[PDB]
Amino acid sequence: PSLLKKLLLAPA
Amino acid sequence: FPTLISLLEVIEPEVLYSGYDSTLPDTSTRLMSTLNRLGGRQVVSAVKWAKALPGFRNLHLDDQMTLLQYSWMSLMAFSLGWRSYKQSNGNMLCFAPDLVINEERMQLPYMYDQCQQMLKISSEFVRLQVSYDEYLCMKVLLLLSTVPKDGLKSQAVFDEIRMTYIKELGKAIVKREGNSSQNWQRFYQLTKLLDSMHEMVGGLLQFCFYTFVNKSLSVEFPEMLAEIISNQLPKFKAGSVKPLLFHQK
Ligand SMILES: CC1=N[C@]2(C(=O)CO)[C@@H](C[C@H]3[C@@H]4CCC5=CC(=O)C=C[C@]5(C)[C@H]4[C@@H](O)C[C@@]32C)O1
Repeated sequence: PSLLKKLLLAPA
Repeated sequence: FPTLISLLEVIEPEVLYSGYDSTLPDTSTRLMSTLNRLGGRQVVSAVKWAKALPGFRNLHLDDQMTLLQYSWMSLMAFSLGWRSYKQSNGNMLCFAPDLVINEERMQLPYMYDQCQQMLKISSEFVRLQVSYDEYLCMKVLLLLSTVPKDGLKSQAVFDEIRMTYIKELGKAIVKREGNSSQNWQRFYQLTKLLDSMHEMVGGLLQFCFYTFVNKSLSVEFPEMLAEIISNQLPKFKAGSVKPLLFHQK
């Protein structure tokens, strides 16, 4: 739920 | 056949602009808040870089988060050191193409000592005449050089990727133009520089922690950066993190 985790999980 | 160094060159993020507003007088609080907004966006770019860095996404997601949370300041200060070296030979802090801080502009409250420490990092690139490929390999190693004392969830993956990039730094040294005569001396010097970054950045981090926790200073932080610091700060202050050093202290 953190913004860093969302970015790490997001498609590039 | 494409080399790993050629890939590090291609994935390196473009330099960001700050959007600094020159119409208001400089104050320490306003400048620090502007630097933190730029820093949060540089950290977003560094996360996208790490996702593209060969091998990194094979780590457990919790380890990817740990490494970025623990190393973000080292990455940002090392890159600031590089830009300041290439753009000013270490004489000015070249935060962004629209935010260049010279020695007179750094005489604001709190700023001078931190800025001098950032210039010291850039002076090491000058002293050693670091090449772009050496810089790119060292920067990967900074992402991989601060870990929990209790270890990582995917330790064997981590050990393999770190060893891969140690080898790549060696390749970057061997590929500098010249002969092999000085390659061990060079590797010794650059790994001494890597080890020294933990201390050189440590004061920057303590200053950032103070400006983060002490709300009376009115320094603003953007949301993702505040989240990262909130996770990193307790681990660092408790002494639960260790640097991976190449040399005996
Ligand atoms: C004077 C000073 N301000 C800091 C604060 O603690 C302010 O709260 C500390 C170290 C700074 C960072 C140094 C590394 C860096 C390079 C960049 O190009 C963009 C931004 C960062 C990532 C800086 C900014 O966030 C602001 C800092 C945390 O020293």
